[PDB]
Amino acid sequence: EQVNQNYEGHVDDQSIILWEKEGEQVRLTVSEFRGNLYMGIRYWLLDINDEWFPTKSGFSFPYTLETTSQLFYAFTQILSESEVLHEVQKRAEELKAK
Amino acid sequence: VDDQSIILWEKEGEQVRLTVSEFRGNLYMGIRYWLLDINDEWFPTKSGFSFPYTLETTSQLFYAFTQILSESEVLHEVQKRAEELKAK
Repeated sequence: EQVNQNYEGHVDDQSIILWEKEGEQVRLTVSEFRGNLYMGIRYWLLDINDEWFPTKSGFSFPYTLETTSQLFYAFTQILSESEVLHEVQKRAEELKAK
Repeated sequence: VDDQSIILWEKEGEQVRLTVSEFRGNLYMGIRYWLLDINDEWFPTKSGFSFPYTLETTSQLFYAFTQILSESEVLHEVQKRAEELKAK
């Protein structure tokens, strides 16, 4: 149960693109390290041939029922208070197929 | 004003916070590791990410997060626990 300040020693089990900034790319990542799962953002970087290379840069924290349930709660709460949750969920289901 | 800060995870001297903050009359959402300095002042480390708080960015994140939970086969269980957290 800990926060990681990089991805040294981690192996990805899932990776989903979020977005990019001049060829630094942000992927939502589930990784395994030291017997435990973590969720976070791993950075992929462009080479000069315009291919994406996974790096060891990013951060993560534990991926458990507790942390995932707290994030789902906190994130949907912030969206509700902003009064946009329904539109965000519709757009997210759109993003699925996509 | 529209600021939010909710703790996602913590131990003594460490927290991961989900935040919305107002910068240049514009709103940004982030998930970020915060630490204590030698004076027990909280500071936001570089171990985090921040993005414009917009429909496009939040929807992307909601979709991706929901996919990972589905692949892990725990979406329903998380949904149920999050509902329970609403009460408390």
